[PDB]
Amino acid sequence: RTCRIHEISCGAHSTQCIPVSWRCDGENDCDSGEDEENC
Amino acid sequence: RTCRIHEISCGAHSTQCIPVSWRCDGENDCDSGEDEENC
Amino acid sequence: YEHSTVMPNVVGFPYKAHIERPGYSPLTLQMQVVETSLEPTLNLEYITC
Amino acid sequence: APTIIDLTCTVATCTHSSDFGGVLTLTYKTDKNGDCSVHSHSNVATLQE
Ligand SMILES: [Ca+2]
Ligand SMILES: [Ca+2]
Repeated sequence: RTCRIHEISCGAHSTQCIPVSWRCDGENDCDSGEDEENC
Repeated sequence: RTCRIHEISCGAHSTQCIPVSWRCDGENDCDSGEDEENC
Repeated sequence: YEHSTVMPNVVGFPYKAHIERPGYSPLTLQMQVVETSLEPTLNLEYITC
Repeated sequence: APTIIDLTCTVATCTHSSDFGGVLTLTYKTDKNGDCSVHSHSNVATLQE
């Protein structure tokens, strides 16, 4: 957790940062596909 | 834990010694942002 | 920043321009024409019926 | 002081402007985490930090 301001985290066990813009854009980007949960 | 007096440890599952000057310096110096907690 | 390209005058063709500017990561700009018009100027000579 | 060996300096961006228009990255391997002091030994380049 606590990644760069530009990028949000999408896991608890894993470290894999993604840009904020990737969040809720209709396609998965994380193994725990929580980028598309609670849109 | 149990690192050199000049430094602290900022993990329980994982070991990561950081100097005391990095403790609450306004930046996340560790993988888990527990340097900037409860300042 | 100033940039100049040449895009063909065909309706529907997806044109893409690449801008490389030192200090920054390259930018691709896509821009296509959706319709065109061409109007001549007319001088009425007379009317017949 | 942490021990540094095999230091390599590669330049990402370089524009000879009035402000700090150049970027360099340093690759290294250290025994332990700490604080080191950087310097440049020519007046042809001025370091911001
Ligand atoms: Ca997504
Ligand atoms: Ca800190």
